[PDB]
Amino acid sequence: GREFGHLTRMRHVITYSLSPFEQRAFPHYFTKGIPNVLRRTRACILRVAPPFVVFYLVYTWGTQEFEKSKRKNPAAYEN
Amino acid sequence: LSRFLGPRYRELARNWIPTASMWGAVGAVGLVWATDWRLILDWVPYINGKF
Amino acid sequence: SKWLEGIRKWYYNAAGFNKLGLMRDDTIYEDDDVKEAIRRLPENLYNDRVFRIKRALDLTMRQQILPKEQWTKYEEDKFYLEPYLKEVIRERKEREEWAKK
Amino acid sequence: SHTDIRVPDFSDYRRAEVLDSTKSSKESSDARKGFSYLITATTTVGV
Amino acid sequence: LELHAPSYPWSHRGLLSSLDHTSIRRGFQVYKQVCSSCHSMDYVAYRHLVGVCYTEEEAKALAEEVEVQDGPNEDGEMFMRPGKLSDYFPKPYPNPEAARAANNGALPPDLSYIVRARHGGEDYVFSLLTGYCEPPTGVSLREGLYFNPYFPGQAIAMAPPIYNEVLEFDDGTPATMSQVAKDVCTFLRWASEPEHDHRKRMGLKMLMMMGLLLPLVYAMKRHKWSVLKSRKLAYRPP
Amino acid sequence: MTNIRKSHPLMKIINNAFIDLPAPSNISSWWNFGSLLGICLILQILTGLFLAMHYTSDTTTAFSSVTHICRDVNYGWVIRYLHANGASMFFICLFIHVGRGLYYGSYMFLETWNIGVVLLFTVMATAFMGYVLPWGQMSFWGATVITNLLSAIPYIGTDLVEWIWGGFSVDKATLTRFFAFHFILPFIITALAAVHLLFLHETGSNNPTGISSDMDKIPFHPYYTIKDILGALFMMLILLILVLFSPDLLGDPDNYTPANPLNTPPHIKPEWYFLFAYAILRSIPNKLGGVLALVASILILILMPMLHTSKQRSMMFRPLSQCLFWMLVADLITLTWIGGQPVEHPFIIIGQLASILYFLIILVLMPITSIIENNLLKW
Amino acid sequence: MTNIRKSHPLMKIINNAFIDLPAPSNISSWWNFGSLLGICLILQILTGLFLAMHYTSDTTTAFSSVTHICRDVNYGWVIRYLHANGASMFFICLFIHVGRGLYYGSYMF
Amino acid sequence: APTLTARLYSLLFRRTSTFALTIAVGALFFERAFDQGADAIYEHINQGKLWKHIKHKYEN
Amino acid sequence: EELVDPLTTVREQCEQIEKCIKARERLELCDQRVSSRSQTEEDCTEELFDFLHARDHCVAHKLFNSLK
Ligand code: HEC
Ligand code: HEM
Ligand code: HEM
Ligand code: HEM
Repeated sequence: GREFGHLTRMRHVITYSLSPFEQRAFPHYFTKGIPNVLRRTRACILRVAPPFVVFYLVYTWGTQEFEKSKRKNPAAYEN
Repeated sequence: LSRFLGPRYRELARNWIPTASMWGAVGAVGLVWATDWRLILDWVPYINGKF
Repeated sequence: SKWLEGIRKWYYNAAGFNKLGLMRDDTIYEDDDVKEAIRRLPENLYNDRVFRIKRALDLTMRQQILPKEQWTKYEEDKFYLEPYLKEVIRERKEREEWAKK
Repeated sequence: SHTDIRVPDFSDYRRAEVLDSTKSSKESSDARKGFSYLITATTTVGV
Repeated sequence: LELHAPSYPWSHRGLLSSLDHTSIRRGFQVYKQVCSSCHSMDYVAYRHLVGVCYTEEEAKALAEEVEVQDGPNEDGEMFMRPGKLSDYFPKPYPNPEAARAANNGALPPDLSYIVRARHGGEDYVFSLLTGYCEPPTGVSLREGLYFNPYFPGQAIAMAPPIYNEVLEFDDGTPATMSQVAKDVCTFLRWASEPEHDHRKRMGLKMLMMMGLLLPLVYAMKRHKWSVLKSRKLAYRPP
Repeated sequence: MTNIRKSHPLMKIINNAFIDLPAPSNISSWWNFGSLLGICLILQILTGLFLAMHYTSDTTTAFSSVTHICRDVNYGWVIRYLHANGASMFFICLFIHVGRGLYYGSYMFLETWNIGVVLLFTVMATAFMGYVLPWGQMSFWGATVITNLLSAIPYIGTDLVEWIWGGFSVDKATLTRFFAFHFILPFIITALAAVHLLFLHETGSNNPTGISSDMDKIPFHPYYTIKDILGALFMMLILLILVLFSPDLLGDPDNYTPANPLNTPPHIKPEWYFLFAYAILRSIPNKLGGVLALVASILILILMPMLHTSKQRSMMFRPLSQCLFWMLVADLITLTWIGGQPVEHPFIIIGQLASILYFLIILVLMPITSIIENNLLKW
Repeated sequence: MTNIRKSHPLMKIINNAFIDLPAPSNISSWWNFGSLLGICLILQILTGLFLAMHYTSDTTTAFSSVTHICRDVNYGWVIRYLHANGASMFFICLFIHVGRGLYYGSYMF
Repeated sequence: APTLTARLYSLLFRRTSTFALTIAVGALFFERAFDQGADAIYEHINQGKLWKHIKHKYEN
Repeated sequence: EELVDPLTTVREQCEQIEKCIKARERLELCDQRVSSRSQTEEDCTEELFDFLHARDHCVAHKLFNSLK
């Protein structure tokens, strides 16, 4: 079936690599990760957050409305 | 599924409608027999002797 | 139409495949028609597509992006696969229409 | 022409000892291998 | 409408905090001298006190202090025995119908899992025991019912069980209502979770081990993946 | 000579499945959960087995046997709460896996997706019966309500319900049935998972880009074995946090009282991983309509591959589709929250709107938005 | 086109196992027992499962539960004795299978 | 002048059998030391609350 | 000497607090309302609950220091 011998036809692509023992496992981990993490967060925040913000607003409103509904209504005891 | 909206498929259906109907009857008779429906088995002349 | 052109450009920028150096036809889902169209592509176009896809996969592996000036420009994006796919789909439609009769 | 291709610089990934191009790798092969295998051995001990 | 119990600063609410076994001993004294008359703890035996708040000889003395019905003898009729640490805490009533008859149709719940069976746990139990209050204007309680704002429905059939000097602690601690309530709630928390201290210790050990391992396995993964993450690919068409 | 790993039959299967399997190099951490699921399954068996060595499925001894496990058995509490929280972790990973499949268009693997839907149903049934096993108040009454749902089926509902119950209501017969079925089902789940991996390996795995990755494939072993080990370690960290610091966080206290057929608990709700479906069930006033909506809530995954109208597979390049997906996720969270909450004034209307929005997003909004994106990309 | 039986993965496995498996033309009835064993196994799994729907594993309720299966459960005695004698049939077939393996040199596998 | 890690690799980590023996001995000693240290930390946090801290007042 | 428990002291300490005081005065108003009528159905459970909530919150924050 699908085996490394025959998956696709590729030509004129050169890949240079390094031994794991010749390179650092965490090269520029913070100084490059933090800007990259910020970039990814900026890209994805406008797509992910708004639905959860709406959910939180709905949750707070529903909890407040339920708590108000459980509260006593003075107008029922005017007489 | 407009691929199947053709005259040939209309002819193809008519050729297989009697067969599908026959298999449906087998399923109907099988279900009544297996479950002992007795809503239908009461009508059956000899089977209605049971219950 | 100018507003349509503007919103199309905005969506092209929003769809971040250009940020990976890819072209529009690289992102197409490889169904049977797309597979046939790829198999009909001339050798140079096929090799360019394969390298672009491999580079995009390498970029996504490291969660990185291509430099700002290397992103595929919307106005210079070439729909290389579109004619071949159109022909393949036309042929499939013809075969299905014949089968309908 | 297969001769105008040059391996791109990996210096921004190379460990500190093997950074110098005029210094042999066999000098510090044991150190680097021992560091990585010490990480592996401590991991295996914890596991 | 219902009232939720406050979050009291229990000495075991800490992330790695254990129970006060002195409080457990005092709470057991409270249990055997106050609520044992009507409440039961079926799933707690005297042997469970050996390593918690009483030594083995003290646990044996506690067990021998209460008679327990034993199996049939040679004649075939049940008899009574001084009791042993293999026995569980005695049932105040034989069957739940007897308990309901003796408590105006209300069944005193079993206290083995009470802190684990009620929302709020020991907070709810402490607020209930010390929360008895005179019913507000407009509340009419049936005969044999008492107003406790924390009990659902605010009409509980349990008369206030604890008060000042209800029992005299062996430890000598002043027997204020709050002290008795705190000690009995700590004991009930122990009863619900007899593995509390061991669970906390294992949690500390596993936190240390995970803090040791996760960076190490992460470093191993980075070491393996460095080949791909440094990989430079070039395209050289003719 | 030859290589044993490549020639021996069992070694051939194992090598082609987990060692030399060509795997895409760009698959993110969202691809770990699959393996995580397997781990959970294995755990749910091992732990489960060591619970069956002491549990007795009798109404007079089930609760007492559970207390014996959590009171007397050496490290019995560890095993019991590992099981209880591992079920929740299993469903967390299941939900995340289905979300990954929806987001990255993994449902285009039709056979794999269908076997996954079957696995989801089987796991839900197993968890339901396992939760019935302790025979607490929550177990008994949740079983009562869920099984009584089947009575809404027309003309066979009562007979089917009484056949499953083994009597006139939930009783000792039902408890023993559920113990046997809960014991046996996870092995059927393992067989279905083997078939699932068989179907998946027929075409390989997908990737975040949604583009075929045959040009960039890596051996599964050296990279993804260690990556999945790290993922399993993180999952084990979360599970052990839940089992050693908040063992009763995801449970309900009312399940620590022995089952009382004559006294309902203050609130009757199922486990959290069912709440969303429960919420949908409560949106429809009609019983039969509610049951049909509950079934369709899971059967919609079957329709998902056919609803795909976009020219691109993954949502990685479809921002509007991403917004719809996150709206759907927030909607599912809303349904879970409401299923937790009682049936009162705001919760009823919010739940009805949430169910309507769920079905609308999955059925109507997503295909239309994909077509709009296709028109925006000029194809 | 292709053949679904010879192409579909599960169908491929089943076809190569029990449908198009090349088998010797002269294997006697002693080669039936193998399949019989499988049958027995499946039976023991089914029957036993239906015994697990009524059996409780407590010493105070084990013998009583077995008698409940034998007296009260509908056709419970059928299932119970099917299990009990199917274990014996399983072992008869197992012994005959091992004897067949010894006699015909099947242990060379 | 080989470093500490170079000495470790040359002596223990180079051969897989010696690697495994080092792992086993380290596992034994690490289990002992880690258990002792974790118990010390836990007992210090809960000082005066555990039974072992109050058992003396009741032992005979 | 009568073994005064800290609970009374702490409850009194809250009862002189803005939340405790305002809840108590609203409870007094509700009590007057209910008592004044003859067959009214309203109850002071809600306002009592507000007062007890505030007071017991303060007591939870204060009490355990005094307990041994
Ligand atoms: C006067 C006999 C009696 C005494 C003594 C007693 N209880 Fe109870 N208890 C009852 C009864 C009766 C109920 C249930 C009343 C009801 O449900 O209306 C109850 C209920 C409870 C509840 C709450 C149950 C629930 O459903 O909310 C707790 C907690 C409790 N008991 C614990 C204790 C503790 C702790 C003590 C010792 C301070 C104690 N009991 C002493 C009779 C007693
Ligand atoms: C996917 C697999 C499984 C899932 C999702 C699952 C789920 C559950 C759940 C949620 C409970 C409730 C526990 C509680 O609330 O206390 C439970 C109980 C139980 N399960 Fe399972 N389980 C699985 C596999 C197994 C297996 C394989 C066995 C036996 C071989 C088993 C035996 C038991 C037993 C004996 C109990 C009752 C003991 C107890 O409740 O503590 N489970 N299961
Ligand atoms: C017990 C339940 C399950 C187990 C043991 C399981 C196991 C796995 C494993 C090990 C993988 C490979 C790792 C990966 O690709 O992430 C996988 C992939 C996959 N699973 Fe599951 N899975 C389960 C449930 C499901 C469900 C509920 C669905 C869908 C509703 C599903 C659909 C898929 C799909 C489509 C893939 C391929 C993903 C891709 O290639 O992008 N599975 N499964
Ligand atoms: C190769 C498979 C099996 C064999 C050889 C086997 C054999 C036996 C035997 C000899 C007995 C004693 C019956 C008696 O003395 O009356 C028994 C009882 C029992 N078995 Fe099986 N069994 C098998 C599979 C299973 C399975 C898969 C289950 C459950 C899923 C199961 C559940 C039971 C139960 C509950 C009993 C006790 C009920 C009774 O004794 O009547 N067994 N089994």
